[PDB]
Amino acid sequence: EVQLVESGGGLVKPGGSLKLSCAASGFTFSSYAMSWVRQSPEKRLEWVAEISSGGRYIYYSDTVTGRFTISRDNARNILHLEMSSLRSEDTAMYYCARGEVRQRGFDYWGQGTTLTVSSAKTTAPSVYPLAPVCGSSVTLGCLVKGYFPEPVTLTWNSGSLSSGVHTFPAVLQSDLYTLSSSVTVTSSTWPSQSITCNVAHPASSTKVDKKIEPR
Amino acid sequence: ENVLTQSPAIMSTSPGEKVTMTCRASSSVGSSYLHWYQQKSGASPKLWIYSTSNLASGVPARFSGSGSGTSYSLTISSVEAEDAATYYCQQFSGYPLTFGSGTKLEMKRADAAPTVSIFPPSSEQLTSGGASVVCFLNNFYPKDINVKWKIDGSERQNGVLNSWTDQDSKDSTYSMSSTLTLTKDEYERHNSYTCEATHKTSTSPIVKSFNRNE
Amino acid sequence: DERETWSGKVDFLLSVIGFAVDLANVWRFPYLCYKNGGGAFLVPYGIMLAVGGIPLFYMELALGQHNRKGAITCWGRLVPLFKGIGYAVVLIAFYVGFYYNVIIAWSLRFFFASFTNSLPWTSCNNIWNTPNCRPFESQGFQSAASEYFNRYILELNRSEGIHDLGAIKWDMALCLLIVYLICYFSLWKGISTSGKVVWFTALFPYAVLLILLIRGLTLPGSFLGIQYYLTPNFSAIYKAEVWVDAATQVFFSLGPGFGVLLAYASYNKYHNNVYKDALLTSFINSATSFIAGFVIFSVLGYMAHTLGVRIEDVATEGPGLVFVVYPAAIATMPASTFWALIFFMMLATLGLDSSFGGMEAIITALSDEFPKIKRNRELFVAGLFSLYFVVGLASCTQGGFYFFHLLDRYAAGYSILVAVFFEAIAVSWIYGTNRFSEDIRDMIGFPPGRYWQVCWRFVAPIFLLFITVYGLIGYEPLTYADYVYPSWANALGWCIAGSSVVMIPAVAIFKLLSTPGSLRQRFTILTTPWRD
Ligand SMILES: CCCCCCCCCCO[C@@H]1O[C@H](CO)[C@@H](O[C@H]2O[C@H](CO)[C@@H](O)[C@H](O)[C@H]2O)[C@H](O)[C@H]1O
Ligand SMILES: CC(C)CCC[C@@H](C)[C@H]1CC[C@H]2[C@@H]3CC=C4C[C@@H](O)CC[C@]4(C)[C@H]3CC[C@]12C
Ligand SMILES: CC(C)CCC[C@@H](C)[C@H]1CC[C@H]2[C@@H]3CC=C4C[C@@H](O)CC[C@]4(C)[C@H]3CC[C@]12C
Ligand SMILES: COC(=O)[C@H]1[C@@H](c2ccc(I)cc2)C[C@@H]2CC[C@H]1N2C
Ligand SMILES: [Cl-]
Ligand code: NA
Ligand code: NA
Repeated sequence: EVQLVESGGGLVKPGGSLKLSCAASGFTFSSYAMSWVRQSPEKRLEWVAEISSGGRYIYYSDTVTGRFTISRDNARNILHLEMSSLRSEDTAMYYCARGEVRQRGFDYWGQGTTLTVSSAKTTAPSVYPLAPVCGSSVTLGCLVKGYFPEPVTLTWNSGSLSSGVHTFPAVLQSDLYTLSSSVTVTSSTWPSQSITCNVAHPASSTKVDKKIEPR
Repeated sequence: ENVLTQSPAIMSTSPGEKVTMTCRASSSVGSSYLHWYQQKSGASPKLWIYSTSNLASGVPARFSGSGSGTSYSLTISSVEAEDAATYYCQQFSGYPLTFGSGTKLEMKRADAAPTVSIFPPSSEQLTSGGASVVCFLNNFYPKDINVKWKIDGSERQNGVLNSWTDQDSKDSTYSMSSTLTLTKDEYERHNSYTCEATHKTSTSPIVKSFNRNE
Repeated sequence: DERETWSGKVDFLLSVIGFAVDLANVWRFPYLCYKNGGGAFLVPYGIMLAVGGIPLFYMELALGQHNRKGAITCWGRLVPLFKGIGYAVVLIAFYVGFYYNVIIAWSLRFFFASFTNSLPWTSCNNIWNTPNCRPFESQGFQSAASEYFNRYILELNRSEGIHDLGAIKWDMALCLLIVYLICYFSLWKGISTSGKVVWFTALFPYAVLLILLIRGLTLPGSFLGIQYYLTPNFSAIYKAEVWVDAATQVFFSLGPGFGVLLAYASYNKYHNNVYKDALLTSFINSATSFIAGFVIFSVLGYMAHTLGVRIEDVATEGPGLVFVVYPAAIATMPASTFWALIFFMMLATLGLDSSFGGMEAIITALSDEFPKIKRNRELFVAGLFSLYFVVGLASCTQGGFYFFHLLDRYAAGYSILVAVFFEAIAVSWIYGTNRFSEDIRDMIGFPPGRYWQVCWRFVAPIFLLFITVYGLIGYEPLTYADYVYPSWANALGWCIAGSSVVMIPAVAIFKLLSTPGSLRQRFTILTTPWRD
């Protein structure tokens, strides 16, 4: 029915400038004031800017204003802002969200688009098989370490078995993300068949598969 | 700005139980301008309750809301597991617009100790001139848990990466991952390697371990 | 940025309620339900109010608090091609002041004449009476309540027409002056006073309406008169002329087009909810009429019961009702002197609150144009009123009614109809509804439903045009009683009708010629809003 899609975004060096755009479909766009709302890794929702339908009325946040400019294309049904002089505190996932009626709040929300503002340099991940050890069911893993920035794709056996897997969150240490994923299978299944860990990093153009056994 | 503080921040609840969350503001707010959003983990927010009382579409009627002035509350009368999420409130009473701190719902479960898997440095990672050990603590409750690494009967604490998953929507358990960062020059000096897990389940801590000789 | 604001939320409403309420609620609302077939009439009155009447009342009030300034500037800052609309509207309000304010002078003259044990107008044996006189309203004879009002109060018998005004009646003079000394000191300083004063004038009638409402229903034939008022005949639903009366009433009674609601609303806060205020003000107005409808006929039945008079004689609209028919009844009942003083006091407070908005929409309109007259309202009005007063001696003259009726049937009659039509079109088309809505969403936080603009963009013009179409069909030369107005007076009346409208094409023409550049791109300058 109603879809909103934010595009653009990615890694940006501090002071750098960028902006993304929301593609609205399924409703008459001219008649609904839009708004941009962002959410940090602390998972706290902050408002950024609102724009009226004809866009003659524009409201900004004070942590933002002057570094951010919100724009509206009704003809093509496009909403985008404009960002300049970014900070590392400007890092978040940015949401396209609409409501015309204040009394009614925000009806529909985009899928979100990530933005990471960092002086840090892009680097591709190392992937290691975690295998054991020297039982009824067995546990394995691939340790994915030393990459920047998220996001990454980690699946098992070409995304075959989704059951029994635990993919932990990345954590940043020394301007680098570490990650690992644990799965459990039947001691019969392995090593009797073969199992692969599949990592995917878009930003570094990295794509990896790997297998595990006793040695 | 009008700051909305929400309490309580984390909330554990067993199914069917009644839960209420509070949202309190620094300044008085127009009764109709308040709102409530539900955000499931790993997906965008949803509008839950608009105005103050009024529910949105697809919103089960087991949800209700109340209050005025600086005092508001969202109440889930009875709870299913499908209701586990983070809830946010918002005021349109004036610019700049503002969201509360958020209230995280997590289902309460019967206590279960972790099964601890311990994996060594990969054959490959060594060829990178370094080694790191991984401990896996899976399917336990509740979230708080403590790992302690030890080597050759000696334990010092540095360079370990601990990660806690969000709450499983299947069994409603957690999992933890602890990784010890170490050199290649190092860990050619020692042999015994140990990963311990102290939980609420057993005063006796879960002990897994490995020896460099195999 | 900063502009003065109302003392309180109420002071605003009371002003608009007061302004919008006057003797049109009394003397034309009851009579319409009667001759148009009772509560049945409330159907077409309802529809015309719903689709036609209120949307306009809403539009003038919204623009008021949004564009934040007077009628001119409000139409200046909106569509400068049409800025002339602001001008037209104001001098209309200017014109009306030459006559309308005269009514409260009659009320106070009656009021001043109401102090005594024995009322003067009950008797046919006085000096001003003629053999044609009868004690009450009769076919072919003159009621002693009419012969009082004409041969004594107005002295209108001593006038041969409009050409002969005769002598100025000074008992009226100081009465009219008293009105201006009141309207002065009400508007004398800011909305700081006037906003407070309306608490009396917009209220006091509702008090007097009550004690007359009960006193009227206690009378012997009251249960009858209400039947006359509301007894349904649904054949009228099919009558064209019924929707004309109802649509006209609905439109003329709410009062857009004098640039007042625009003016008053300007002192509103930007975010004050004016949609609620539009609906609530409307209701009170129609209600206040429907009520007094009950108040009149309960007194009317009583005359048809105890006093034994034909209904068709005493069921009437216009000043004749309140200054003749009603007081005729009252003098009969007990505590006579009491009922008079509150009735006339009510008539007075019914006029005052209304007149203020007109004078205010004039001042407020100018203050946002010429700054040093803002520096002093303060003797600006003093001239204006004394100007009113000096000219107001024409109506203070024996032929005064002939004068009065002339301005009435001409000044605001077709002038206000076309004046509004451009307001609609300019807003709904030139300015656009999309940007008119988008304005209101910033104001009250939500945009109007698909219903409202459908009234502004389509219904309203079809509605207004419908009124002037059947307005011309039913046209006759100006006449009062046996007196037919001289065609020069008719023409002179159209000048006062044309001098209002002529502002519109005047400023349209002037500006586009006074603008540089290509003729096609000098129009876009006048289509582009001040805010942009
Ligand atoms: C605050 C200022 C108050 C000023 C009042 C308004 C000015 C009115 C002046 C003309 O009216 C005068 O007074 C009476 C009307 O008020 C007239 O009738 C009166 O005539 C006798 C007055 O002595 C009484 O017996 C009658 O009841 C009464 O109708 C009277 O012919 C006339 O000279
Ligand atoms: C006779 C007295 C007592 C009451 C007069 C009736 C009036 C106030 C009623 C009759 C029909 C009503 C209208 C019915 C339809 C609507 C639609 C709504 O979206 C705006 C209000 C509006 C336009 C109502 C306004 C009030 C209304 C005009
Ligand atoms: C039967 C008749 C005589 C009763 C009339 C009662 C009168 C006094 C009623 C009718 C409508 C009422 C108004 C309705 C709305 C408001 C808005 C509020 O913010 C101030 C009071 C005010 C302005 C009310 C004042 C009292 C009021 C004017
Ligand atoms: C004289 O005509 C009026 O009384 C108008 C108006 C008005 C405007 C200016 C003046 I001086 C007097 C009345 C009051 C209300 C609102 C419109 C109409 N009345 C129904
Ligand atoms: Cl009416
Ligand atoms: Na009226
Ligand atoms: Na009035």
